[PDB]
Amino acid sequence: MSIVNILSVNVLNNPAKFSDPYKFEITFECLEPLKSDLEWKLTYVGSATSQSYDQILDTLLVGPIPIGINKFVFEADPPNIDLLPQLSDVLGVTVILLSCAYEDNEFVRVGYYVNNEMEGLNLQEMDDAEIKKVKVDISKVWRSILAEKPRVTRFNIQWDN
Repeated sequence: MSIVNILSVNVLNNPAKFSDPYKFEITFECLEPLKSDLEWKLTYVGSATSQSYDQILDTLLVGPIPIGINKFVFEADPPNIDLLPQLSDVLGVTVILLSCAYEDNEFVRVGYYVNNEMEGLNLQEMDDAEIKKVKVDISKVWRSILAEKPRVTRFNIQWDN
């Protein structure tokens, strides 16, 4: 029986510049006292279905956890563009995963699609080879998290049983 339940997630700065930190306002309930802290993570997934072009963006240990309703803002570092094969990879649809673990075991994951567009570029009118050659100016790239369409996955964990 799940001790911690996420009730809502609101992105506070959306759309935003690619390089802006992510601000996730998270409300959850803790039904029973827990021995340990909550481990929050935000992961950048550079392309759904293919390779692991991924980046853990930030983490936050939150605790001790007050019983009842909890609300906080997880402000996560933006992606590191040096961890990407090349700049143009930031463009188009990518994924972000907000997750929480307890004693090292993930118990909830909230995934979002993210549209990424550069000022002045219409991506749909350009062929793939042009996208791999176009000069990307990261300061002109906006992300738009598709925040009304979360994918919520829950994993049974042991908590303090």
